[PDB]
Amino acid sequence: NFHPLLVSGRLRIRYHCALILNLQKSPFTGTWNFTSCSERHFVSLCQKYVKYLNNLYKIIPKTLTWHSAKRECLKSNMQLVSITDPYQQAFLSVQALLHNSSLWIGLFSQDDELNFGWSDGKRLHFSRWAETNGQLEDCVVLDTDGFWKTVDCNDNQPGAICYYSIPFQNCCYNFIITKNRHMATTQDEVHTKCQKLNPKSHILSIRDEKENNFVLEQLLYFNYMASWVMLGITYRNKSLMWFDKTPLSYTHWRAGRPTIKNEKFLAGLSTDGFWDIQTFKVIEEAVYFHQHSILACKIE
Amino acid sequence: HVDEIKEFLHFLTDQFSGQHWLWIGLNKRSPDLQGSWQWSDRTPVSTIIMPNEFQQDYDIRDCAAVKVFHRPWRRGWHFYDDREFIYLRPFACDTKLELIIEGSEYWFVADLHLNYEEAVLYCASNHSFLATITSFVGLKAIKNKIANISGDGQKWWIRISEWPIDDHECLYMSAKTWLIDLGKPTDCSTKLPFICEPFQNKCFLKIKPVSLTFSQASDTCHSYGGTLPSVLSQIEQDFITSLLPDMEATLWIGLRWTAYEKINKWTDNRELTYS
Repeated sequence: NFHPLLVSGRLRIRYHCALILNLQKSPFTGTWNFTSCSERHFVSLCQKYVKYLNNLYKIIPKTLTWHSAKRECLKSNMQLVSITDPYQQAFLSVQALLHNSSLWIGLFSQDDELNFGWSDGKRLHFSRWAETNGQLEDCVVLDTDGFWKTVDCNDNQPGAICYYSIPFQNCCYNFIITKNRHMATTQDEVHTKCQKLNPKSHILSIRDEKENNFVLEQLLYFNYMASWVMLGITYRNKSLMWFDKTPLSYTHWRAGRPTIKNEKFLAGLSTDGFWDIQTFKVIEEAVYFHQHSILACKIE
Repeated sequence: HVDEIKEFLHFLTDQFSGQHWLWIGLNKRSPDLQGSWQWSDRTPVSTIIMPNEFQQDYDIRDCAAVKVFHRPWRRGWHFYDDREFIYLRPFACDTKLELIIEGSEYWFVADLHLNYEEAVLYCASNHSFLATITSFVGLKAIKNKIANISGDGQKWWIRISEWPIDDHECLYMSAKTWLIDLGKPTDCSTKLPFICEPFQNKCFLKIKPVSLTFSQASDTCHSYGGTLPSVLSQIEQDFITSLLPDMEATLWIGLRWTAYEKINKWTDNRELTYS
């Protein structure tokens, strides 16, 4: 369970010890970090051979449809499951595994499974979808693997559960949703790519401190398949700089001193703002580079 | 040595046609050289490469440079000149890097079409790496083996050079008319097969006592002509102790070796007779 955003995986050419990190109710709670383990940390779980987190849950083992289970357990003033927190998702999944079945979860869409939404009326802050080529209908279920399988819920599951409880700072960004296949010479084309759109348009450069939080809050809007963030740091003049002829002021390095001499690398933005650099040996990480990623370049 | 600067001049006169004074790695900027010559990174000067010319402001212009010509034969006869150091020109740099006849065995991959990145990731190992050709006879042998293995239509990811490149430019070669595609790279994101592999006979110099780390102290006196002090006899230790008075208590004797191991050669090509 190593999410490829905080660990550099490549041809590896002072001990190392790992740990589990929590980010105060984050959509990626449970990440695995690695550091030197000479320091002092905490240990809580040790492995040997219904109310929950200010919420209430009720499970019924009846085999009924979605509308039918809603009308069934709604008589007791209860609303179907709507996952909005990682701990709630983990508890629902462990309860489903203890019940040994895939139970109902409650939501509905409006326009051809394009705008999904819970029945509570809260802004989307959590996304744990399973696959991209599975969105055949406009409903979802929880599987054994703990993901969100997009299916039709006009069927009979062995049970149900229901619960009770852009211009910004003198710059304009843009998002491109197309399909591309160019996998060569990715260091002398982005400038002329954004310059053809409109004059006075350069690649995204960070000259402030509130733009990071702004783009972070703007990211989790269409993140059904988007999980990584790209940056404009590449091989420039035998160093790790931007594309334009300008020096760097805000360092975006993880730790130590990187010495990447390759023509390109992966400068990634974390979930909370951890500066991350990943040296790549295969080019099979470009999905995720130009098709459904952030290709925003400022105008000023 | 002088062979290195002659090779650099050959490389700068063969690939380049015009004549212009880019720069040469000769510097007499600091006044503390006391007439000698300095350097910047692990380069003890031992050859005569800088002449002397009288000038009204000879002590101001302190960046030496020679001239490269449009002729293929330039054996030291270069125009010497001296300029200042307040210029501003974009980067042009260098960094320290610290059975087929005439070659080792070459592993040719077949029925497995991978790109350049997948090739350099899969075929390379602790002893394996991208096999580069350094000789023309080896290149002819590679061409014959390619023509006898697959044919003239296939393309192979080959690294072309005249010296073995170190791992510490997506070139390809075809069996037919390799003379035109020697240095013409294309988009290497295609699946194709590939191949994969004073004292007696001893003088001393002293410098400013400015302190610095040992990783950087290996290039403090190496700027001048000489190496770090290596004790070979007790007379050398007596000389060191006799020159110690005007120095501090600490001194960089200058030898590096990993812990829990042995010391080897004193990093200056000197055997151990005693310690």
